[PDB]
Parts: sequence; structure tokens; C-alpha cells
Amino acid sequence: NSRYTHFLTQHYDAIPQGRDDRYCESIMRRRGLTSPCKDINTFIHGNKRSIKAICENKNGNPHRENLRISKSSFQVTTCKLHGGSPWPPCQYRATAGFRNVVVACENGLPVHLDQSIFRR
Repeated sequence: NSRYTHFLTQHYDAIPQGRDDRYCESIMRRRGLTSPCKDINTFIHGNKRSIKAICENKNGNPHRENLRISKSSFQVTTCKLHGGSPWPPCQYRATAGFRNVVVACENGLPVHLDQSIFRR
């Protein structure tokens, strides 16, 4: 359903343009995440083949209550809001990382990214 589609929109970017502040400012705006400014957001890179797999044991282990945590590690770019105001223009800071990810899967597909692990 739409929740998978909405995971992609908010947390999938196949091929990032250099993953700096300006990329964050750009892709956030583009994906509808700037009114008001989404405080923190993380984009997974690579193929979807691999992300959806976190819903099976091909690439996932159960985790906590409702979630799944990936076996593989993914390239990732966390956009973090900075400045004070919740309202555009939304200035962001990009942090590129490389680690496994945590999602909730509903009906074999990811419908939620847990952002907690990208704050610390």
C-alpha cells in the first residue's frame, strides 16, 4: 500500500549527489519535508531489493517490539535541522554514515524508519 511508497519518498535515494549540507537542503525540500522543517531525516542509498529484504531473514533479524534490524550495512545520509526556527528556509547538516538500519515491516515491506539510531 501507500505506506511503502511513503517510506521510499522519505527514506530512499538510490544514487545520492554528493552528500553534503546542500544535498540535504535540496532533497528535503524536494521530498516535501520542509513545511514545517522535519527535525531529522535519513536517506538510505543502494538498491531497494536490499531494503525490502530487511523484512525477511534474507537481510533482517527481529528487533525490539515492532521493528526489524538489517543484517547488511547501507550507505546513508542523515539530514539534521539546525538554526532555531521550524519554518523554511530549512538549513540542514548532512552526516553520511554506513551501518545497518532499523525499520518496521508491514506485509513484507518497510513502512517506517526508526530515526533514533541516527541521532546518537
